[PDB]
Amino acid sequence: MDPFLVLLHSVSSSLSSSELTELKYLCLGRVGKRKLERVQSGLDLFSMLLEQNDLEPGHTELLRELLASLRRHDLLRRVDDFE
Repeated sequence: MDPFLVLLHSVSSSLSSSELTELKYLCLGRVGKRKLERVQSGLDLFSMLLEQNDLEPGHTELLRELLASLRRHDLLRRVDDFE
């Protein structure tokens, strides 16, 4: 049970290696380096942060914040929606 988790599995396909490469660079130091080593597509990094960091059914200012630096709009609208 986690509407937001399902929202990360869908938006993950709309990120591609391009958006994953951006949030990954900013993650180097912000979230950690070992976290990116385990990541592979996108839902992986969203599963660790949601586990314990700054992600929840109604609290994702950290992840959405990175999307703000990327200057996105469709990804920030869906994520911010479930938030």
